[PDB]
Amino acid sequence: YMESTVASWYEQGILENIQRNKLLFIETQDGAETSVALEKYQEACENGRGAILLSVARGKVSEGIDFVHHYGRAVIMFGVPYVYTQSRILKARLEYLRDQFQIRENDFLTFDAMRHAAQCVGRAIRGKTDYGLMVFADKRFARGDKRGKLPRWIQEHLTDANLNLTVDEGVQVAKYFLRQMAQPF
Amino acid sequence: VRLGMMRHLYVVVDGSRTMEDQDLKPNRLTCTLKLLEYFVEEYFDQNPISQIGIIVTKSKRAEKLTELSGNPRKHITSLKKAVDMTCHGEPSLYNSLSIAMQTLKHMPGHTSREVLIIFSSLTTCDPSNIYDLIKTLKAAKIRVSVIGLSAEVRVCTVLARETGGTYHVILDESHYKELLTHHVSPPPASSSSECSLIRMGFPQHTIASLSDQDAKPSFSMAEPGLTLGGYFCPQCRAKYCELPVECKICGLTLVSAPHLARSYHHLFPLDAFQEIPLEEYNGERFCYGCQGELKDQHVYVCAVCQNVFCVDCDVFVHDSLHCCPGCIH
Amino acid sequence: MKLNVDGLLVYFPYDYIYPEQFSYMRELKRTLDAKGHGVLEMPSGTGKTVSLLALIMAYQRAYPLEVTKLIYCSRTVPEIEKVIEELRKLLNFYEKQEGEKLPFLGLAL
Amino acid sequence: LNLLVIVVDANPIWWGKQALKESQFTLSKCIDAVMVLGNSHLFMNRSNKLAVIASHIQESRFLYPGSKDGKYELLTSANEVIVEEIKDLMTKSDIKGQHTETLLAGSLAKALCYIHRMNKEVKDNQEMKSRILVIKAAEDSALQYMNFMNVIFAAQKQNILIDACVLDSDSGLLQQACDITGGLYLKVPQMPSLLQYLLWVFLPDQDQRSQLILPPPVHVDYRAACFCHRNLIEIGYVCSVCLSIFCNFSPICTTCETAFKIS
Amino acid sequence: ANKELEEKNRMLQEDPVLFQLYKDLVVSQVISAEEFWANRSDIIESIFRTYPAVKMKYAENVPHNMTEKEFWTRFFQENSNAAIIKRFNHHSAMVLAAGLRKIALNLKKSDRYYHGPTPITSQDIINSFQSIRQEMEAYTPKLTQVLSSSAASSTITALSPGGALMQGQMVPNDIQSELKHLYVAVGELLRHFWSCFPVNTPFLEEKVVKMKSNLERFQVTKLCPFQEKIRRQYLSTNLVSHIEEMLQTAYNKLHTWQSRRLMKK
Ligand SMILES: [Zn+2]
Ligand SMILES: [Zn+2]
Ligand SMILES: [Zn+2]
Ligand SMILES: [Zn+2]
Ligand SMILES: [Zn+2]
Repeated sequence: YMESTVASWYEQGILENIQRNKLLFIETQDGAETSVALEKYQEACENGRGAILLSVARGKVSEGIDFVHHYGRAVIMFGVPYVYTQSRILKARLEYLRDQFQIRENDFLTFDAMRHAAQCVGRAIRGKTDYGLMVFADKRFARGDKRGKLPRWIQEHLTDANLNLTVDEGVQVAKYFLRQMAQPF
Repeated sequence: VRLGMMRHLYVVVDGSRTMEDQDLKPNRLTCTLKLLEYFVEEYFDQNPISQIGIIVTKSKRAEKLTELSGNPRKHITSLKKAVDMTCHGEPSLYNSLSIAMQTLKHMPGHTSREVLIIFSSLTTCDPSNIYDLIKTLKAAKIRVSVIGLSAEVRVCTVLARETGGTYHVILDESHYKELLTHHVSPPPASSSSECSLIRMGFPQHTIASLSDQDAKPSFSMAEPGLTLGGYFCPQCRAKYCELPVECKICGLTLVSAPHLARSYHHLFPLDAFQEIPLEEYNGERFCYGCQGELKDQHVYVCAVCQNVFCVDCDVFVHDSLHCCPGCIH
Repeated sequence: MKLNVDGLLVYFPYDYIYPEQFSYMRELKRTLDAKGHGVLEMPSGTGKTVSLLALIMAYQRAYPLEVTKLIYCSRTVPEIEKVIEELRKLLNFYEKQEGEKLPFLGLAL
Repeated sequence: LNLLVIVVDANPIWWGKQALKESQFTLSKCIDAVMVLGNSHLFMNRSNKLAVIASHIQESRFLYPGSKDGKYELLTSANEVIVEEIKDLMTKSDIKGQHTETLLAGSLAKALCYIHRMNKEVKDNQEMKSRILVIKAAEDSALQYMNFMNVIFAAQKQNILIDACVLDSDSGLLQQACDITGGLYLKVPQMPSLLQYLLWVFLPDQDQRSQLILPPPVHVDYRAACFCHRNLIEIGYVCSVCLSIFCNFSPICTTCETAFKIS
Repeated sequence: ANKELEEKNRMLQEDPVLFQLYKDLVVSQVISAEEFWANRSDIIESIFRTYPAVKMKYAENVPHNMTEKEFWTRFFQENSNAAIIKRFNHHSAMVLAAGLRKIALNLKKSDRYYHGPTPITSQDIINSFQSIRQEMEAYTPKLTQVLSSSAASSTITALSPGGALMQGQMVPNDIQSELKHLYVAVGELLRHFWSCFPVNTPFLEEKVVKMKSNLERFQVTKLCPFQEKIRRQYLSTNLVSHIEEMLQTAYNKLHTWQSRRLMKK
């Protein structure tokens, strides 16, 4: 899905403009490329070029890496993280939980996403009170079921006013919020 | 707290594309230039001995819009000209900072070199890594205090604190006026800062000796017509139209007594007057500062003269007059 | 920064603790007092470890027989390394407060 | 409109010396001339408003915040208020031999803020062009230089014209003051005929001052002197802290105590 | 390499003032010109630095029996899906790689400021204080006492152009240009002469240039009065004497310091 979106953007002029605004980095299955790309990514954050690291939620990079101040400032989530519904391994794991412990397939399936999504979006708040905004580019997160299964600390900050901001509307609040955090305590 | 009275400050303005965005009520570039013009004149009006020089960076290249000079009008003219600038390209801190470094490298040690980068587009495409340039700046003791716009850029954060400067982000247009005006005042001298005596020259206004006898005709020194009378130099002996201006030959600063006296009040900051809203046995209806009835429950008083001042009086006194009227007696 | 926790008095290296930490420590002590397995969540990636580590150390001193030792597991060796730094800092703070070495051992496999 | 402020320098030590000398000119006439100038000023237009300030060795007190003789009611209040107030200040005054020099810097200080107070309250629709018609009458004090210079700069930024009218003496500081802000400087030598000057030189306002012939400005000697001697010096060696004009190169300037490093 | 010749050619006609003054020092054969200087597309360019492969191809594929337009065409030209991601990482990495080249103050005397550089019995106060107190028991004498016509008339006459307190030529235009050019010439050569004059520079190598520069003052000043003579013998009006003071004052500093140097020795 990442490649398809990347290719689609590449055909249009959207991808090129993003390259102009900021450097762009992408993740691959091979670990060797991932380490080099991330190693370069850190340098870009230090410098003023910036970087946009595309990655996969299940990627070992997402779990292994930790984002701190001036690293992964704004975590962007493109789509609710769901595993493919064809891998037969999950079925025995999934359907069994329905038979034993009485968990609905959708409940665990959605729980498999919010936990996975929360894992890959809770890094920006590592420590030392370093500001950061977590934007989830999917209307599914706006559903009450997703919001409830979201961790309490993130959810309580979230409000209905900004729950379903438009792309233009979401950008404007992001700009304003960063201003407030820029000034000292 | 030691203060560096003389300072060569560069207001690096970025001609980046992001300046096109009209986040402020007028165009972002125009608002800075319009307000920066206020800063330029005010800066000279609060530090005559100092001089300023503007660098404009765009399309990954830095061009000196106006070299160091002591004439506020000359710099002001450049600002208005830049209002029509195309404003297309991408800035380069290394290019901009390097240009400032080259001209400021040869500046005298006693004067406090400073740079105020008005950063607009968060990106910084530079030919060389900027962290290396930081090492040079600290050795060159050039203070760089960025004022970011709509972004808390990381690289400039270390730039300000490592180099000694301060980092800020514009909360709004009203807050923007506050920030630049703050930088107008000379910054305190830190441990790295060193002070040294500087040669100074005081000219006297001169005119025709007696009925244009043994006159001293001359045109100017930086379409000037003949001048019957004007300022001169102890050493250049070259006519100067306006002061204060650096010698074009001696290299020794020319400046009259009043200009120096304009900077004395910095050495003598006015202690803030306690605000006591209640009357506090102040039976004088008329404000001593302005001889006007106190229409608000606010009063200010010194620790020496113990006088009474209304809101306008105290606000004015600390802001511009920089001295207590009654407490002078 | 000695904290007079409801269960006992607990030391702490950093100067201040947010209200969540108070809620964290008291809830953790309740599970320890009940001597029953449980689960809890803390937002901060860092800060919980020192609060989690500090409370266990204080509980060990009060009831050494209750708890033989602490087995604190982390996902990855690069990550677990950051934990021992937190523990190492805490011991020096506690050692300075006590002023002498105590029979306490901490190691990572 | 225009808000005039007349800073009359009524120094009893100097003015009283005239009374002892029994000279033709007296403080009473000086107040009357200034009174007339204020009355004539407000005469110019209804929107115009004025004020007055007196100077004494101790302090400065404002002299200004029916038709019995068939007079204009408003100016009548001005005539009565100033006459009553000026006599009270002169009649009652403590004696301090230590301090006798006339105070002017503080007197101006009250004016500058006063104009600022008026400038705030007045409606933004009408623009106010303030002015200060300083009328010195005695020699200035050396110790007042620093304070007096600051107020003059404050006037420049605030756009107020200091129209000095020194008489019987040329105070180099005051003539230096007026030049910075562009105010006129007239040294009347005929004290009895002082009033003819004001209605012709000072009375016309900045709006019409340019389109009018007035006495040329006097050359200003912007002298500089070392703190050693107070003598004219053309080359000064200031430091980066004191910003003080000194005589000759020294290992360390006394007013700084800085650890200057030779080179 | 003849770098100096290239620089002169670049500024030979680009800047008139710089070459106009430099030639003038040689128009009259004052001194050698050696001391003069001694003392004082984007897309291809981005690709040039962006892709080392293109740089290697360009060197190997330098135009030979081909056209630049064709070279432009060659630029743009699951297996392909992964190529774009790899190219962006490499292209982005290359772009990043290209950009990474291998005191509280205290004082003891504050009263000094209060009386800055500006320069400068007991019963008399009592006599004046009481005498003035009795002055204004009478007030509002304005009717006649404030002014008199006889005194008033004199004041107006004084305000006349011939009166007291009221004291009261652009004929040459083409001469203006000539004078401006001469003044600039003085500044260029004075600048270097005064560049190290104020500093003592008690060093053998530092002092030599001053001696050479000091001698150059005689040479440059040797020709200056000759041009003055031409201008002087026109109308003998509007004397130009300001230029002389600079030369004599420069001479006075030269001779006075020369005597001081001898005195120090
Ligand atoms: Zn000079
Ligand atoms: Zn007041
Ligand atoms: Zn006071
Ligand atoms: Zn001296
Ligand atoms: Zn000093």
